[PDB]
Amino acid sequence: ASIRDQLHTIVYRYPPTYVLSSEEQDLVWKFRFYLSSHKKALTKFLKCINWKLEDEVTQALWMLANWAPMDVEDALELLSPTFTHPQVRKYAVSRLAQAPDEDLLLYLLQLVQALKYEDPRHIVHLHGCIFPANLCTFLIQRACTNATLANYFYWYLSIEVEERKQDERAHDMYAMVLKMFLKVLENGNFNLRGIFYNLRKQRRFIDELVKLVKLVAKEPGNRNKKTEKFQKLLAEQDMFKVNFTNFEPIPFPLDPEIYITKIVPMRTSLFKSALMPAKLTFVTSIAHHEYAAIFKHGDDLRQDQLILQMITLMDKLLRRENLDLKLTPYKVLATSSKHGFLQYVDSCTVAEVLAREGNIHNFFRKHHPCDNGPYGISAEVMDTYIKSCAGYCVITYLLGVGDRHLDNLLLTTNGKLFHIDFGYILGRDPKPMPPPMKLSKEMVEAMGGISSEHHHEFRKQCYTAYLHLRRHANVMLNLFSLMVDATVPDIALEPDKAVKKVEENLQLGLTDEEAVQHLQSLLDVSITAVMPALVEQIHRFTQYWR
Amino acid sequence: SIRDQLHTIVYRYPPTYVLSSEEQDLVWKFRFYLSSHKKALTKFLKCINWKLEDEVTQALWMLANWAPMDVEDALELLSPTFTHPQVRKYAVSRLAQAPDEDLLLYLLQLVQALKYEDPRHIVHLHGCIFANLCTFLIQRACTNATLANYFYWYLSIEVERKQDERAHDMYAMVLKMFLKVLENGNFNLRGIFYNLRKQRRFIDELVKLVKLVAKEPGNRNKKTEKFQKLLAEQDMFKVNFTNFEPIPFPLDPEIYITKIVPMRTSLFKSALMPAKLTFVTSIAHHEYAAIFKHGDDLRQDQLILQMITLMDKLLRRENLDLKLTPYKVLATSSKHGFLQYVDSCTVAEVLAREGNIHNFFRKHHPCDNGPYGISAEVMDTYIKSCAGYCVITYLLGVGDRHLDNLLLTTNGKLFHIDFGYILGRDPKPMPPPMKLSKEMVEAMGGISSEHHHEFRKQCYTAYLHLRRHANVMLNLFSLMVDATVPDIALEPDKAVKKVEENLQLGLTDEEAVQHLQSLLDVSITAVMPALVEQIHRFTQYWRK
Ligand SMILES: COc1ccc2c(nc(NC(=O)c3cccnc3)[n+]3cc[nH]c23)c1OC
Ligand SMILES: COc1ccc2c(nc(NC(=O)c3cccnc3)[n+]3cc[nH]c23)c1OC
Repeated sequence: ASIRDQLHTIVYRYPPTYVLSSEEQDLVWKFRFYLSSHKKALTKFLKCINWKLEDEVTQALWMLANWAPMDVEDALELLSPTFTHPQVRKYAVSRLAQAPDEDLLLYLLQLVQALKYEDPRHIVHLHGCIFPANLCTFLIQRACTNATLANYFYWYLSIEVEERKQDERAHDMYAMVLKMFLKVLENGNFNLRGIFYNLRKQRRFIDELVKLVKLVAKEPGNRNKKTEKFQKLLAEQDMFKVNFTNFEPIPFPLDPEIYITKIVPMRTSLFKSALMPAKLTFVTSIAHHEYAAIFKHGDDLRQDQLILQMITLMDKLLRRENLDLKLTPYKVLATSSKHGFLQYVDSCTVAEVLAREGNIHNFFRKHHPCDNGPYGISAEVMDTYIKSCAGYCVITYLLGVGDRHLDNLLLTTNGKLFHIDFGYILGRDPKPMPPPMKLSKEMVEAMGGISSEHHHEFRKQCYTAYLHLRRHANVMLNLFSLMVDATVPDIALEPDKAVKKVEENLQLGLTDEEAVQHLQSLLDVSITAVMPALVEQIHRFTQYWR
Repeated sequence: SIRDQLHTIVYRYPPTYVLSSEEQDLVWKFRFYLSSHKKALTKFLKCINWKLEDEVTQALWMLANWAPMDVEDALELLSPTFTHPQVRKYAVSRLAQAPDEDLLLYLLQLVQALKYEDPRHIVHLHGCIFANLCTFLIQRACTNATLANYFYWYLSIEVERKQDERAHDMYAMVLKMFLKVLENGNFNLRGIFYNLRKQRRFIDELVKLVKLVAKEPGNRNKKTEKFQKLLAEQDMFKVNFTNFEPIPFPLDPEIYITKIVPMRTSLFKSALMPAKLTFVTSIAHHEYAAIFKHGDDLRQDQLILQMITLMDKLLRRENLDLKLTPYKVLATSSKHGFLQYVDSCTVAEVLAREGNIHNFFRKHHPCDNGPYGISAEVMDTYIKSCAGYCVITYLLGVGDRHLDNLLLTTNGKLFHIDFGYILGRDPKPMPPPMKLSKEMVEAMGGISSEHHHEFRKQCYTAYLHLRRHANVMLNLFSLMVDATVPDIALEPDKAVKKVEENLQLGLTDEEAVQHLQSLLDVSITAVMPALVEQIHRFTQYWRK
């Protein structure tokens, strides 16, 4: 029938972590031979066969070789811990190889995590080959071809390697992977050797930077005294193995593409933030262009990088759809945990804006005034602000960010708001009862209250964003499937529910009409609870029945 | 082409529109051709009379040829907007085709519509007694006996500003003529006429007696005992109340009445006090109970009941039996009427009597396996009745709801009793947009309940259906502009405009549903004490 396939389009193309396929498995088994439709299909057939019969393997493997080729994102799942079979894993690696480098970088964090799942004997056989395509040989081969990839690959492995349970099994494995990668570069040729020297430079440079930060932390003083001490140390030359006011050009670790040269001491500040991170500036190799970054000594950033990848990727997904909310997905890396960098975007924390200029409208109006509309605020600015908001409420909801407040959100003079400091993930909040959506009175007034052409514009935008994201779920879920054993604090409290929790937020059961209605619901409770008048109005309604 | 869809939007959607005034006369080129469908016609007419001498002759040829009319268009054409005598003739030829039952519903508005010109038609007929509109109403009035009844009483309230004086004059001509055509008739007319006389004589007699129960001061009990002896004592009024000749009940013509029963009459708790009397039906010593109220003009309430009745019919033709109860109401004159009475307890009553609503349903219809010890279908009739009434209340902007206002039957239907406040008007400062007792929602089993989800689902679909049949209601209300209902009178112009916002026709259906959900959410949390406490904690969050 058509009803026969109608049952199948639902299964071929709905969730990638459902067990649900039970009797259904056999239905696919037979139509499978006739219609190996698309890449989407292959992921589903694989799930049922391998483990139970020794012979099934032979028939399915032949199907896979002929099958319409899997998409890189669907391929990720195969590297998951659920699929053991050595033959299918090789296939996934072949899919990755076909993908362009830009795509490889997004996932790289996941792939590094993926190493655990891939079998130990593959890692040791290679070690034997060097010292006295399987995935891991592959990651190294590619890391070497392209300099930026080498940089990221190195920094991810390095966080893993530094110093119990399963931790010994994985630390030992990663330690080994890194040693092999460094030995391949030391040996390679000009280009490979060249990569090796630049890493050496990055590594040496940070240690000196870290040494310096540690001296600043010791000397006692309020922030201002501490920052003055910081300015002086950088400008002290030959106190340090690297001399800051000038050095030899180093590929910035945060961005390999840009070299640095010097740092400018006067331009460096420290943040109000309770862990006291520097801003730094550098000049860089071309026409003394500034760059700044932050550099943070007190926390581990691994969790923050994961979320930023999550935001970075989501923005890409919507931009492909031609939905562009002006989100800022700033670069994080951590170095070895407890330090890291972050890209700095010029912005102002919301609370700063409110203390310094009465309300948000005044602030845009100051930077971008246009008498006519909408608020004497240049039209675009308003629009970009509306869009940035929609983008974040939906993105925050899916990732269950919590512990948001005025210190945590910022504005820009263009308009965008963005978030920062995702210390609390997947519904952990220090307060007993978060609102489902995280908006502020200050922010809603920015839109003009409930009927604004503008507020209506915002809700509409969230709905379309939510719907678009629901569609691209498979990619996000597999990426989380791969962070099970991640060593992100928020994930570790219950790793099993890590992926289960994002699925619930995604609300994949419901129809589109239903999904919007459900989301619509969350915004409303949150906005009513935020607005002073809306609560007065509800008290009045309670009063009506007396 | 692509104009094919944009065409169908002006056919199926817009109900009364300025929209595209330059575009009014541009649909014209492709208009001669797609005259093929019925609804098109109503829109066709809105544009052509706007210019002087010439379109006129060509458009009727278009009109006479046009795919024929649904009755609803016709309501639009009787209205004060379309002035042309042919189109009004046309509208009447449409009415002619409608079955009597339909004329019954629209009948109330039709009496009103006659209020629009031409006066010349009525004075010509006056010169003619001593199918234009009035002539039509009369002639059909005589055709049907139940119909004739309603017509008469509707006119009689109206004859009982400086332009309330001019139409009143017109109304008297129309009533008197009707009565004159009745005397002159063949047997059956005179039979109806005679009946109308009997009815009046009787009403005036009950009125004087009723006047004599209020004239006496004292306790509520003293006035009811007085009421029993007044009806008991034969022949002090020329109509004898413990027995008289078979009369067709004025409120409901089909039932015949012999007498009242005095021991059965009781008097209600309200400050201005309504009586509940039993009557006997001419047939089978069956009884019919009703209420007779002495205080106010009931024209407002009857309008709402027409509306309820109308809405139920549409939904039932949709096979949503929402289990509405639309009891019959008639105003005899301003300050007296009859209301069908339906056995029921008022919610507040049900609550003193039983802790909560389930106990009540549980006592009358218990089943051990039925959801909350009740027959599954009793709970269902309840959910559905609730749903209907939240939607209907909403479109109609009924305010003043409280627990003496909402009655409940032993069977489960919920219904609203009293309609002093319409189209938003409410004594209280802020109405909730939807009216739900805490007690009503606990009766569902809380926001948690499955039944509660069925409740909500029912409201959206009810709402969606009624939206589809907007045209019918909007025309009916357009004819109620100069109505004499207190709440249209305050803002006559804006009155019709208010129902039209409730329908929210601007919105596509996903949007419409959404909007409605919103109203329900507000109103429900407001009532629940735990949902409020939760809004409280969220408020607490940003604060710090
Ligand atoms: C004026 O204050 C800030 C301006 C820009 C900032 C900004 N902070 C940023 N990052 C953070 O301070 C941060 C802390 C902890 C974990 N993740 C991020 N950050 C990342 C990209 N742009 C910015 C400012 O401090 C409130
Ligand atoms: C328990 O008290 C009542 C039970 C049934 C009643 C009922 N009252 C009804 N009508 C009225 O009381 C009424 C007053 C003013 C305007 N419209 C209706 N009414 C309309 C149809 N069924 C019923 C009861 O009194 C509170």
